Amino acid sequence: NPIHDRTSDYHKYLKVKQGDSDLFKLTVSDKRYIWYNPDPKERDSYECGEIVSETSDSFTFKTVDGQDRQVKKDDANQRNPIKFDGVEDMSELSYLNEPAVFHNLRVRYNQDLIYTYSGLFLVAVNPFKRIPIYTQEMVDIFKGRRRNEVAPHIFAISDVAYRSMLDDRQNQSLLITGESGAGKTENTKKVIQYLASVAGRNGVLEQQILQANPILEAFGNAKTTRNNNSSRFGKFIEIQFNNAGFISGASIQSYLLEKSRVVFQSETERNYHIFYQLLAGATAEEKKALHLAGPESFNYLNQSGCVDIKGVSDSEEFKITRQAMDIVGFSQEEQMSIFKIIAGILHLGNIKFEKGAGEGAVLKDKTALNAASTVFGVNPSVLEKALMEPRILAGRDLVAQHLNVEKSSSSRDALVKALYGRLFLWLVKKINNVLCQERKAYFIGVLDISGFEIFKVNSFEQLCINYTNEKLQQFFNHHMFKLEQEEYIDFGLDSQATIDLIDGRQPPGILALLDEQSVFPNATDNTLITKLHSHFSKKNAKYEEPRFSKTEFGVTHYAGQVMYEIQDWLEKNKDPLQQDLELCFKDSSDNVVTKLFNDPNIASRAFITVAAQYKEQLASLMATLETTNPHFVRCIIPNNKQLPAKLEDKVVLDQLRCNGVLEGIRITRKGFPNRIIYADFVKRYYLNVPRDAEDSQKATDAVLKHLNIDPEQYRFGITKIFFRAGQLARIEEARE
Ligand SMILES: [Mg+2]
Repeated sequence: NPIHDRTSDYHKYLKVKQGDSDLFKLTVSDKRYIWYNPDPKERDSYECGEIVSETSDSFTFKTVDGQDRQVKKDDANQRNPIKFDGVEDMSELSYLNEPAVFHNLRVRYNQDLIYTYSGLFLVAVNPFKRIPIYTQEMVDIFKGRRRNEVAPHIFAISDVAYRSMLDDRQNQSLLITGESGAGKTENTKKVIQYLASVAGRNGVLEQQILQANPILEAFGNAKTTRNNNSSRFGKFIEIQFNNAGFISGASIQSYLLEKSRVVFQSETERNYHIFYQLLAGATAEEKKALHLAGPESFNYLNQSGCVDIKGVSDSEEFKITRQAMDIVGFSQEEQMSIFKIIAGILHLGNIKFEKGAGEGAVLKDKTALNAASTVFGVNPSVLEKALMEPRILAGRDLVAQHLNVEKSSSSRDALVKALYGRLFLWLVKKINNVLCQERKAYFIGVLDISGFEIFKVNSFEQLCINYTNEKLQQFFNHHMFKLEQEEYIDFGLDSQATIDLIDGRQPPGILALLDEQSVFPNATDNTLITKLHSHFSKKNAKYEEPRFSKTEFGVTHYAGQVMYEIQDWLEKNKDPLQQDLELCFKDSSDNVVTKLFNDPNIASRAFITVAAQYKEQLASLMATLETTNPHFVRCIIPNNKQLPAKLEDKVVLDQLRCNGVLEGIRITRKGFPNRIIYADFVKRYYLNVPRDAEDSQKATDAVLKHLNIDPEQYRFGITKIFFRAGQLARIEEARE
């Protein structure tokens, strides 16, 4: 029994190694400490100082450099006793200060223990190296075990959720959030892995469920500067079960796919995996039928300078992808078509618009153009017209307009983006019919999306994501405001103002004003931003109009202020595509293409704007969550460099500050963070009472009784005692 076998990998890899002695005595030392900053500029930095003097209301401790210093007892970051270094739940700590929190996580991570609980959260820190804790053998261990009965692990949370589902007959959720490269997607896959094993029917459906992923990963993931396999879309996966607890189906909901990546990537980044998969792995035959060449031959793939990922065979991955397409069930038919779309996109990208005779766009070469048409199975002359000579309504008048180079290009870009996003939608719908169950009994849904985004530049997509995050954070706080209550002040009240600033109807918030502006064809970024400032500058406490910038505005989010830039918002909100282009493509010969333009469910939004659609999909998701028993996983990146063995304090604390763990902590820290079992308190603290005593509670008053700790510091409740913050350490800080 791996859990009892101190030699198993379970022990090696998931527990703090245990010695031969369990005695309270080894742990002794008289030397107290505090966490201080040897330089206050940079506050996430701390060193341990041995407190050598105590004023009546402050301490005076000894720097690592030997110099003594003074401190207020109330500003003191007390270091928990060493016995606590490495505990499995931060809730077990006496001193719940941030450095204290950072220290426990670091001590663990130093042992390659990447998972740790903090109350209701599972904290997961990317090790940036492979740890073999996801084997079937590791799966097996988690089966039916309580949270408290096994080491922290994604497997654990998953079991607890599945058991809760069976036991309470209630749907569940796991919300997996954090920065890019934190391991959200990785962990998401382990949840499904685990579920598939503990509950699959020893299989077709399960294989399909599993193969859908790689499918969506090829089309929605890409190499970026923070992650070789970045998810450029958010997702909510519903794992469906029958009443007996068996997997009966699945559904995927996708959000905010980064369509622009198809047309542009920053230096070092790559376009979506698939482009490269197609090009590297296509038979030397399709290459031709598709008019393929190499990546360098394509504007959409030859700009970033990076066309490869180390440790990655685009060719092999392509094998993998088509393989998944087969399992799920896409006909070879379907598959050439997908491939063609892809090919087409690439061609559309190579079309060069020139300066003809005056001011209007022309096409000297038609090569790329016909390559494009060919593959899509559209009429090249139509396309051509549709691209440079779109007919535009101007009254009762329908007039062709000759676009200049630029405009033509952008329009071109719009087509590619529509093609891409639509195809993605279609992929998702298709997968769903195969997987999805009408008649499901229960479900476990997993949300894999980013946490708050504060980048160098924040645009419309950032506001969207941050908006979702305000809602999830308030959902958390609201949840915690119940869980905490039912031991045996609702802070979510707190996010309302920001939320309203974004989504409010009357008075209107940012999105409503954006929608309003969107009706006017001649509106501009300036008109827009000016409208925003008119309604909210010095008028809404969560808004800030900048001192000098004329194109940005600030929103005070849960995680702090985020400055956004307004450019292109109107256009992003409308996500326009010339009608002629729709017409052209409404006629494709190709069977798939036609669905993309012919199916209102794919080809359109309602027509609502992009904002209105985001808001509504967010509200549905939240409604879904609202009916589940939720579980929270906070994935942390250890540094910004993708390196193992480098847990950067500032990097870490920041995330803890923004993803709500620190708030969670400091909340309960105002109450009774510790609430130990009676028997449990007695066994290590007996040292009137001996270890395994049966009048537990009594044995528990007893110890507090000898030591005669202050009563308001502790509280007698059935089964457990609670200890206000710091009580434990001092209790722990006392002679035998
Ligand atoms: Mg991901």
